[PDB]
Amino acid sequence: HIWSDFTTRPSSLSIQSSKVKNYLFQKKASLDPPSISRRSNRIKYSPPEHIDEIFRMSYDFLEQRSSKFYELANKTKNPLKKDALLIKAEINNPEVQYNFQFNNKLNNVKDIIDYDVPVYRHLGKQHWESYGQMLLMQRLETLAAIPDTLPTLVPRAEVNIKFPFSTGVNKWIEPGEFLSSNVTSMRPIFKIQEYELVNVEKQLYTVLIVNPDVPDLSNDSFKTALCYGLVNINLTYNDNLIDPRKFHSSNIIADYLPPVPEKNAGKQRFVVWVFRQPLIEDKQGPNMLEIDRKELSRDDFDIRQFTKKYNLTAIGAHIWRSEWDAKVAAVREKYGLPPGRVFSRVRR
Amino acid sequence: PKSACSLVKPVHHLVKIDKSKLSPRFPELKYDKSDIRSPGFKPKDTHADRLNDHYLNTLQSDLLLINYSHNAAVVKGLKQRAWSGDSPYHLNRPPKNPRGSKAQLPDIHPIKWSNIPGLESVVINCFVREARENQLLAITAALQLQQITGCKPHPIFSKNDVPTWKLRKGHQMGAKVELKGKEMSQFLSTLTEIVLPRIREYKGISNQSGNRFGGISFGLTAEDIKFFPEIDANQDSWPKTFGMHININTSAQLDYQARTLLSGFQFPFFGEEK
Amino acid sequence: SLSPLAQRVVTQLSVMSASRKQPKLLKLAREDLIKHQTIEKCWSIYQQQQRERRNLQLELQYKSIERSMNLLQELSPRLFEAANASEKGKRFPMEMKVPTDFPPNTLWHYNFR
Amino acid sequence: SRTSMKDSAGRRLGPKKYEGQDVSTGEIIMRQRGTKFYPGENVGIGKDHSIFALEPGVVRYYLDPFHPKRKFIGVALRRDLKLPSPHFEPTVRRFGRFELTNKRAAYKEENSISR
Amino acid sequence: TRITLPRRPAKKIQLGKSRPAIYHQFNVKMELSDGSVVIRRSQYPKGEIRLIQDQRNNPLWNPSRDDLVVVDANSGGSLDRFNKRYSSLFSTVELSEENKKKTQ
Amino acid sequence: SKNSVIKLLSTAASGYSRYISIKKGAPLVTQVRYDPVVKRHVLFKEAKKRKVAERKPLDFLRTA
RNA sequence: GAAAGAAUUAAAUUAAUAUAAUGGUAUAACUGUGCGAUAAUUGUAACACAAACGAGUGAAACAAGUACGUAAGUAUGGCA
RNA sequence: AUAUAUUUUAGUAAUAGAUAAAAAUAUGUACAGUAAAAUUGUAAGGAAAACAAUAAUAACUUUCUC
Ligand SMILES: [Mg+2]
Ligand SMILES: [Mg+2]
Ligand SMILES: [Mg+2]
Ligand SMILES: [Mg+2]
Ligand SMILES: [Mg+2]
Ligand SMILES: [Mg+2]
Repeated sequence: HIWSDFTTRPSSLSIQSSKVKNYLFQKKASLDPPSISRRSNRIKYSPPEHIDEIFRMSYDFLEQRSSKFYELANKTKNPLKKDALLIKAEINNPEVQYNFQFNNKLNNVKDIIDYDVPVYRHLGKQHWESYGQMLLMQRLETLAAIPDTLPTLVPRAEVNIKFPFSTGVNKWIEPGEFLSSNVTSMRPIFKIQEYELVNVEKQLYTVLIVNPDVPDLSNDSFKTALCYGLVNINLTYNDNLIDPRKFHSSNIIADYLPPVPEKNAGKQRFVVWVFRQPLIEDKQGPNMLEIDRKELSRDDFDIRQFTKKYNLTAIGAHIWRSEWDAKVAAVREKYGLPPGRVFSRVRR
Repeated sequence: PKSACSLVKPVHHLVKIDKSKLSPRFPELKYDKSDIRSPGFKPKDTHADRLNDHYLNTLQSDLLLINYSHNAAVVKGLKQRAWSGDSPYHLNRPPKNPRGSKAQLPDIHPIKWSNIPGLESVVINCFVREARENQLLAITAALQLQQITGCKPHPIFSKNDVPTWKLRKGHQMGAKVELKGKEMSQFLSTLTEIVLPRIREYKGISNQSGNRFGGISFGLTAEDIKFFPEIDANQDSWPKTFGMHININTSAQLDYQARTLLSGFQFPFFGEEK
Repeated sequence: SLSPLAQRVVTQLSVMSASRKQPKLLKLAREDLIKHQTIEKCWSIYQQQQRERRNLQLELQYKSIERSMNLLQELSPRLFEAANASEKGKRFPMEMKVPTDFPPNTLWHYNFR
Repeated sequence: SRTSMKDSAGRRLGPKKYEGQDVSTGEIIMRQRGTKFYPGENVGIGKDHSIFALEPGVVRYYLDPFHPKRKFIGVALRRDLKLPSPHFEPTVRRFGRFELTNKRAAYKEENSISR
Repeated sequence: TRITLPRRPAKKIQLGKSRPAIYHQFNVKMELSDGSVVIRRSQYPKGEIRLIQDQRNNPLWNPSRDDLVVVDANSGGSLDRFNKRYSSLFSTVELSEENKKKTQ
Repeated sequence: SKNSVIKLLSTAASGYSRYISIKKGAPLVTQVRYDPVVKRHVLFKEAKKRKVAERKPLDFLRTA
């Protein structure tokens, strides 16, 4: 009975509600489902017949298998194999499945879904790959964010963004969404959830928001501008919400300037890229890097050259879109930017 | 429409996109048909299956031993021939047809522990030619199939226009059904145990029957269909009954292996084999 | 206005149809859904183990066949050719019947021919 | 008898704009029955499968590895650009518009909005 | 000249709402000629049935057995009356009396 | 010959109309299209009264 | 060693295309399906092809409104 | 088990699959798939009715197992 043990197993591998635990592990069909709040509906409900003893036997079978997996995990040495065996051991646990399926996975509570645990990390990876990653890749491809900015993307982390300071309402921005100048006036906050084995004590991350659509009349084309940039940021599996609480001015290589499109200048795309820095060995402590701020262009940016020079690998991305409206002038005045240009209605 | 020009734009990533997951529409079709949350859910394993258990317990080993051939090798089938490059006109010339056939034929691998023959499906064909004048006989035939087998019948509709037979096109001439697993096991068991023994003069199945790559077909008449339990129980509701063809599709690489397998399932054979 | 044959076939196709015969959709609580998921995972794993045990037994049997064939080939070619002779026309005995779920009156027959 | 002297005048099909030639928006590059030449980039295709440039540039005939057994006609935004452009390289785009330096024009455009 | 019953407007069964077909069946017991019994699924409301002629009493399926009696339906037709009508002659005397004809 | 002409008139009392052909016995035509006078999509019905063919209503709530 | 996926390769446009013949079409333009029946709408149409004229053909872009789509977008009748 | 008042069931009707080359909606959009001949068989069935079978798995995943 290893699943009943919690000496070394994290406490999150159990259903924190006594009622639901007792109902799920009940001996006779005398209790009632806590999910059904109204008694009336509880009396109406009728569970499938002959379901608790088959459940007990299936539990015993799966638990024996998990015990064997734990036995082999306690002896494996390679961290990757250790993590894989832990996942295989706890994947089939009804309590883990309950917790993940029916509790929040984005604003997770450490005592229900702990991303320090391999099984929860793996289930979260699967959930993200099911819906979130596909939508992200579709939006990037269709809006042409990949080739314009960076050659490709192999998603390995979930990136969510929000604009809490601007207005006061709470909303995670859907990728490719159109946002008002008022909405995107102040600053974005990020949430970078990692699902792979990464050394939290050594790894550092950078985040760059760029706009590859700012018009350039010298050659009658577009160019890229570095809207926002942070370097030397450390995350954790359960504490990975980047905000002005979790970084200093030394991490800021380019303070945030808002989306300020020009009239008839087209729909501009603001793309967020998250990179992880190199991970040098034989050295203690995070490997911080200094950005050449007298070389950083900030208005004629070259992201491919930047990442090549600093040996960065992208692991996540996001995107939103902006276009002119009435509040752009107010934002320009508030940020001390020159009055906006006005371009023709026809593309000739 | 400005144009009719299909063209798929290339992508810049290796992530496979399935739009059925990005569309909020059809929430209940996102579940697999095996998922208890799917309205298409139907319990599969409700009871043990005598025929399958017998085949797994006894016939697999015997068939392996019987079909063993020492140091055997794959026999490649008739494939499309290639033009020798002795003439420039052969550069982009499509390949030639197989020597004796207009269609390519499969290769035959030696029987090994992983590819022992076994039953994969059964299909029953009921084409009531007299339904050309009466469309209700098709419904009766479908009910006959449903009662005999227990699966949902599927209608058969005329496709060709033959005047001599007075067969038009687009009319319902009968019904078909495909059986797998326990249901086909039951159908074959009841056939062998009840119906075939009750035929007047039954010697078995012809040894020169079946498509040359595994699969045995044989027919039954109306009087033969009358022997099934459901029809005999309520003769009153069966003034007329229809015959049907029965096609047993197996995993056999060749026909004689399938014949041995069916003989194991107790299907007699009488004719001289090819 | 319909014929009695029409009524008979309409009844037959009523037996066909699903109208006014299916029960309500099966809606299960979250806890029972999890229970069912565990049941199915257990059964799937179990059937996979059974299948693999059978496959391993057949692998071992085939290895035995080939080892025996090699030995017999090198020991006596006559017996090896007799063994390797094909059984293309082989059929199973007609009383090697599929097991039933309750035995017959005469369990075994002690006389033949 | 019944004399056979009925025929239709030759449809003036064929390439109407040759490789290396400079083209403007809307100009017809090819007239064809069906798609013997598919459209590449910076070019569109009409009802009768007429290829026409969507941007000013230079006409190039080429073949694309992504679409074997398919000829393509497209428009390069500069002479010095090979048209089967690298896949993982940012797309070349033409802004096209011009800034309204005139105060009155800028005012009108600023105050013009949709219905 | 053909007879068909009219088609009514088919009810639309939406995508995802299409359920499977589970016809009502009974766990019926089926007795063969011998004492053996097989459980099967049947749609007829008859939980029990026995067979008089079946696999277990057919020469083709039963070659090894020496003796095998055959039988048909009872209380139907004029079967067995060709014997019930003649009681004076009864079963080996006839076999002996059928020795030869002595005709040429 | 086999096809006749019809004047569809807009529902908004603006006087706008558009003309279309139709078969001799086709069901009465009505269609939503742009009405420049009111600057929106509005309904267009027949102007005159036409001899339309009679088609049986469908057996929908089961009869007899 | 074995299952279930994802699919890849060869071949195929000979079937099918509302209708002749030709060109095109599997990446489908062919076929099935859910919404829908909407773009088989409105005011300017550059520029080309073709061209004696008169006519004909493709169509970018601006503006008004619709239907479908998660989105990208598609639709100003029908593969030509 | 009888008697009545009220109510419920029975109008008994095909697709149960995003169906896919039997017949039916010839214009829009979104999702998805691949035909045809020929060969081998199969109650009536034959040249010709309807069903079934007919190219290759090296590489990549998840699972089970030695
Ligand atoms: Mg001509
Ligand atoms: Mg057409
Ligand atoms: Mg053609
Ligand atoms: Mg000219
Ligand atoms: Mg002119
Ligand atoms: Mg079309």
